[PDB]
Amino acid sequence: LIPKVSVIVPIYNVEKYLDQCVQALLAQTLSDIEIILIDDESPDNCPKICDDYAAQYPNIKVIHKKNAGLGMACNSGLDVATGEYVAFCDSDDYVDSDMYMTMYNVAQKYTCDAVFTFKLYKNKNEIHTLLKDLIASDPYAREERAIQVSAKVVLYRRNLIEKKHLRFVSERILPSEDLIFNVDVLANSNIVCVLP
Amino acid sequence: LIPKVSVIVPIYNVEKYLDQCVQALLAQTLSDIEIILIDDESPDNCPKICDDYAAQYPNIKVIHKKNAGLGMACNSGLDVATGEYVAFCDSDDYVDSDMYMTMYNVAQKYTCDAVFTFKLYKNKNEIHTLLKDLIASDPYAREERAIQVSAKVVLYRRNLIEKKHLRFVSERILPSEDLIFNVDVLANSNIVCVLP
Repeated sequence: LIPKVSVIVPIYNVEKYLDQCVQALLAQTLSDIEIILIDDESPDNCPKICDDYAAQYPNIKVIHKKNAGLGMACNSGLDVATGEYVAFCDSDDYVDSDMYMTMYNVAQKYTCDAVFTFKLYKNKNEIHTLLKDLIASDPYAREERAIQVSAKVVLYRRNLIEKKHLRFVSERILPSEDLIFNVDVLANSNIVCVLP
Repeated sequence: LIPKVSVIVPIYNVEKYLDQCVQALLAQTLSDIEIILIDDESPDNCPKICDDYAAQYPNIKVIHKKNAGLGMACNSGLDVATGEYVAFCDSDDYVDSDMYMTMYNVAQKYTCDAVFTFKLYKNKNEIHTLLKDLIASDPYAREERAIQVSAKVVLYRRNLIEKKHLRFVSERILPSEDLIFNVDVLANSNIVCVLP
């Protein structure tokens, strides 16, 4: 009925990586995956490659936009996403087929609001403490947290994002847009897990 | 004898803008400026442009490096800077003739550890209050604070950076590298001011 995970892929001049990427998402072990391709006015052949996929498969949604950046692209993806969970995958990244299964199962077991990249944070208080490292004096602890919090592979409970109206800030305004979005999620969550 | 301000210029494929950039730096009203050109193994003719400038002016230092990125390039500049204050200048920016004078004076008057982008944060406690918005619930306050903290032009009290050996993380490892470095500085400062 409702997709288990919506995977949004922001696309811009990656025609040499796209196929392997979408094909890795199509090979996932987890069922009911909704794949969303956002063509941010890609100069190469990605626009047709997206149509080809949307035509050859039933779980692939596509949107062709006038160029506006990856952050805004991910947002368009979120607007059409319908899965219980949502995630972002870079064009130049072909993921391991057991990946989403692993993250989904974990998130379902502990009712997570987000699963990063073993530690479980049961309340916003424990999460808050995790975030304090970003603004305390110690550089290394801040570097460590920023790195962790900026992990590329993250699974978010979609309704937390919608309820909180969380969206990416354009990278053209904030180059650290991905980190900020992740903090938006963490500072507004209750339960969070971090995988090895 | 020691320079007032050290301007670090990370260089890569900017042959067409380098002259105007260095010249804008030479035309500054401030008297003791140390210009540090970090040739990040540029493919064009920037390496020779760099040698020609160091050979013509004694206050211009050049470092020919193996490619490693902008963050690492800034670190290389910090490794050799000697000015009382330091700043980073994008190769494609042609700066106003009195920009550094103005920030130097401002810095000297309130004994700032950093001058951004009128506000004056007198102590750690005030600066910390500022950093709190980056991790609190409200997405808007975090966005705005992150935007100002990510101001492109900032004058840093060099001794602060050296005493805490603050350094940039590679953009290749952490995209938010610029924001993180300014947070390192802020979280370790007494007195910080923002220019309107």
